Amino acid sequence: PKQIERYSRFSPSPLSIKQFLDFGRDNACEKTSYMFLRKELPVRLANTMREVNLLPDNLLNRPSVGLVQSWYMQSFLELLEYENKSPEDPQVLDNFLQVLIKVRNRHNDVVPTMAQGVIEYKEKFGFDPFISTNIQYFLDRFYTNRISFRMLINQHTLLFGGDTNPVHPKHIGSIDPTCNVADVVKDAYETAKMLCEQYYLVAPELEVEEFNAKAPDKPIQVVYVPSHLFHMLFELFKNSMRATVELYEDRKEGYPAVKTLVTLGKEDLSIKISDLGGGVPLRKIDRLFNYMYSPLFGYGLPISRLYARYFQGDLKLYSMEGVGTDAVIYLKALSSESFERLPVFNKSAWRHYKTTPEADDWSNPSSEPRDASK
Amino acid sequence: PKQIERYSRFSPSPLSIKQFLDFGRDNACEKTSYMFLRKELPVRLANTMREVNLLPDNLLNRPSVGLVQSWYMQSFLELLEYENKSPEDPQVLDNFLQVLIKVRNRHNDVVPTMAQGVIEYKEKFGFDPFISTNIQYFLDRFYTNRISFRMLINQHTLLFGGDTNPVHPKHIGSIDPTCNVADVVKDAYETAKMLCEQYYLVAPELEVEEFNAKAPDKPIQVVYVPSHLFHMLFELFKNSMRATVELYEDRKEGYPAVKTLVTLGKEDLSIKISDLGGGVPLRKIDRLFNYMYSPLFGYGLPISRLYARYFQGDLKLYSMEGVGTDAVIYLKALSSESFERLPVFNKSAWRHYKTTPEADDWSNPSSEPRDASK
Amino acid sequence: SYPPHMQVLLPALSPTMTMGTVQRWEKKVGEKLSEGDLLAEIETDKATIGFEVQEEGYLAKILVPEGTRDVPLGTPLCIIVEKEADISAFADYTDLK
Amino acid sequence: SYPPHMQVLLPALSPTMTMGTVQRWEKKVGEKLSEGDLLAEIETDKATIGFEVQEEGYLAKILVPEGTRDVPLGTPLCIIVEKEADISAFADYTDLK
Ligand SMILES: Nc1ncnc2c1ncn2[C@@H]1O[C@H](COP(=O)(O)OP(=O)(O)O)[C@@H](O)[C@H]1O
Ligand SMILES: Nc1ncnc2c1ncn2[C@@H]1O[C@H](COP(=O)(O)OP(=O)(O)O)[C@@H](O)[C@H]1O
Ligand SMILES: [K+]
Ligand SMILES: [K+]
Ligand SMILES: [K+]
Ligand SMILES: [K+]
Ligand SMILES: [Mg+2]
Ligand SMILES: [Mg+2]
Repeated sequence: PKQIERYSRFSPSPLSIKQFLDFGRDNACEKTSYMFLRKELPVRLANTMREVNLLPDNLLNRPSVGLVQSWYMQSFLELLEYENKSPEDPQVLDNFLQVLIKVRNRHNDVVPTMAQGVIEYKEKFGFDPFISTNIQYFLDRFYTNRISFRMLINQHTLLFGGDTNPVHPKHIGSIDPTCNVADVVKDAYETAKMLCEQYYLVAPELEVEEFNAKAPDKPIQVVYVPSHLFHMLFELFKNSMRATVELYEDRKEGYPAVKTLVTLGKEDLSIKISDLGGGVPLRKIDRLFNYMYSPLFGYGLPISRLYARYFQGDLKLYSMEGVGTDAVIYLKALSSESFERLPVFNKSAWRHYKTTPEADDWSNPSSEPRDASK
Repeated sequence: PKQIERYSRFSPSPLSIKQFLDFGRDNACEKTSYMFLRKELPVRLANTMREVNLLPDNLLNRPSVGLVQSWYMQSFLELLEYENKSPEDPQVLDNFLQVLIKVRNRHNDVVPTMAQGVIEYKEKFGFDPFISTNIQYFLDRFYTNRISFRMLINQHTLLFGGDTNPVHPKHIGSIDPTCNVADVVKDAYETAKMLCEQYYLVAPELEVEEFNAKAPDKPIQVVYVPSHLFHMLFELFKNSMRATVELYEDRKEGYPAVKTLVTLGKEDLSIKISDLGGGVPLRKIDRLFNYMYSPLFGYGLPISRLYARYFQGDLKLYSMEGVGTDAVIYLKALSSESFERLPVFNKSAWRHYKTTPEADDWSNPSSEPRDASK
Repeated sequence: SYPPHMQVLLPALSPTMTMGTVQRWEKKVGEKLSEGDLLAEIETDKATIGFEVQEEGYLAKILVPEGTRDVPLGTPLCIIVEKEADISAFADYTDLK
Repeated sequence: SYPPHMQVLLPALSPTMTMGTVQRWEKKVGEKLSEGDLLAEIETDKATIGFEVQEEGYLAKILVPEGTRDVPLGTPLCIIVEKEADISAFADYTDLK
């Protein structure tokens, strides 16, 4: 792990949707992609591995965590073979591609395996505030890197895998230059509806409105990765449907629709999913994004928000307890402003793992406050 | 300032609305209030003074900041006279009250004076990221303490000032045990409408809906300080009206209403003000709460949110750029859960003033990223 | 006898405080203490207070266990030593210059 | 001649980096440097990178001013000294054991 220290000290190179698109449409030179990836992938792995090493020992010890580490090590080492192998050889080029397939395969279970690890750790050592926020910090970073890893690999395999019959032939790798947002909204709805009907025997209807301020009558389109947007929508629709159907299961009123407003401004594409599922007290809003606080695993909301933040967007939730909840996905309207947001291992990151509890900054009441009556 | 060090090391004693109410309704013993305040007020002042001393020197140097410090010092010293003066003397009791009036008066301009200071400092030394967030941290704490200071003084003067003709006779000091939320909403609206009509010669209408989940037909009432809630509403209504009227000033459509939903759940009283004033890109949402980024001084939104957070509530803004904005005030439904949230001076606080810039945790793109096309 | 050490006494952490409950220890026996680290939550009648370490060293021994109510002002709460080499001596309950 | 000092050379901060722009200094001449403090923003083609101090001391002198584009790998960027007493010597541009 001298090679890991060194790679972990390198800074990652965040790419924009624009760049992925410009590269795939106008360039699409395999050499170039190889020279980039043979280096960028070990940099990204090493940045993460260094952070997994900083985890509390009780968590580091879990077989699931140790298994993830060794998958990452195996991948890192396999990619490092390519540091001194010339692109000017169509032979190297082809093996490198196979290597990408292999590491993508090896990494397929990373998310559930890691989750397993922290579940093992929570159930065996109890839930602790300062450690909790630490794990949160870690998982956000670790899962975002995993997402970016799969992004890079998919672009290269989709572009150079030499596939005769591409599933989405007008796309650039996994990027749809004309992604119709409402269509992805309807598809995500339908697939949630299906799972909700299966178990509850009923599901609210979707209503979709659009407002394209950019140009008021045109269908809203964005340059984006449709599978990412799909994942986000599906997760929110599923939450909205569950809450709606659970609330009205003993009422006579009839189920309110789940509403979607899609809007496009100079900078933002925004998607608001509103339900009348009764809402959630403010005190619990932030826990909904905790992995370890947590029919139909408490990962849907944190992972969804990682997909949104990954290209400089965000995912926010706002409730009125007693009535309902708005969930808003914000994406960048412009591909030139949609840069990867990648965790960098440095001293700032290290400090987050090395911080011990501090006194609260702000006051806290007694759990048994003095009775002011007498 | 040995006395200041010592008092700054004391911890503040956060009170609940319940306690203020139970004390004023069922007890209302002046002795008790004196014994509390003669100590609590110097503790709160000293906690703040210590923090103003940690400000950057360029800011500390501004005559406005130096003037605030000496007002606080003067107040601190005047209150410290009372540490060894017996309550069992109706004479002491009366002078202490006069002292409270005097310090309330002396403090009347604190907010504008401090603002002046940071304005002087920004215009003279330029806007700086790591220092900006520092000032933000400081102002939130400093203004909240000032609010809590005025809370405590008002309760004592209102309860024992011996006023023959109280403005709000059924209230407990400044606490309304049956504050009708919609009435305060209408009043805040009307007074914004007035200022908006004066300058723009037009103003949107208010629409108010309620949903009392606690008990579906009853007017929503809360135990609260009406002047605080008023301040919050007025500020949001003014923003909503300005945005609405500015957007439609060149349109033929006719002005959309400003809508208010008031909801009451087991824990939350929520108030959502929605407008169609065209919204605000996400990137700018957080700056709206900066004092120094900043017709009708950029303090309305940060101060309003300090009032909300002060009794464990919050104030949040969510926009869809191209259409409009929702602003939500969250208050605690239960007075027993509405504790003051007070800034405590300790090492945690000190660290915030002593922190130098660190490397970003997460990646940042080049300002001139490589052209992937060629 | 014992290596150079120091007792941490429970102060009045608020001006009216006469006693406090040791709600939670935030340091373990063995751990390094820096000035300003969080040492314990102390609960009163009036507040839950983050009690900070005022002198650096190592936690040698805990005198008052987690959960002790109504501990008076002045009671020794724990023993602190300069170097970690000295800790083992205190599993038994002036060059401190 | 000069008191014990150390040159901070511009590393390859990313694997493809051959040069960088010194966008911003985050430390002043005179200031104490701890290991891991933010020293400069370095801009490439590929990223804006927070460059961290790797050895502690004091900033003695800045060699490359803010705004210098295309500084090669290896160029001395600044001079660091052990004690602050030594700084004044460097307003003039091996016991470092
Ligand atoms: N729209 C919504 N309405 C009401 N409650 C919600 C909504 N969205 C999320 N929640 C709450 O937040 C929790 C976390 O959601 P998530 O992370 O998707 O995990 P899961 O759905 O597996 O619980 C849910 O269990 C639910 O209690
Ligand atoms: N409802 C709203 N709609 C559109 N823009 C808003 C809204 N609320 C606030 N803003 C923006 O946020 C800014 C800050 O508001 P505030 O702190 O009240 O100061 P001021 O109103 O004096 O500018 C406003 O200048 C405006 O640009
Ligand atoms: K790194
Ligand atoms: K969750
Ligand atoms: K204090
Ligand atoms: K503002
Ligand atoms: Mg879910
Ligand atoms: Mg305003």
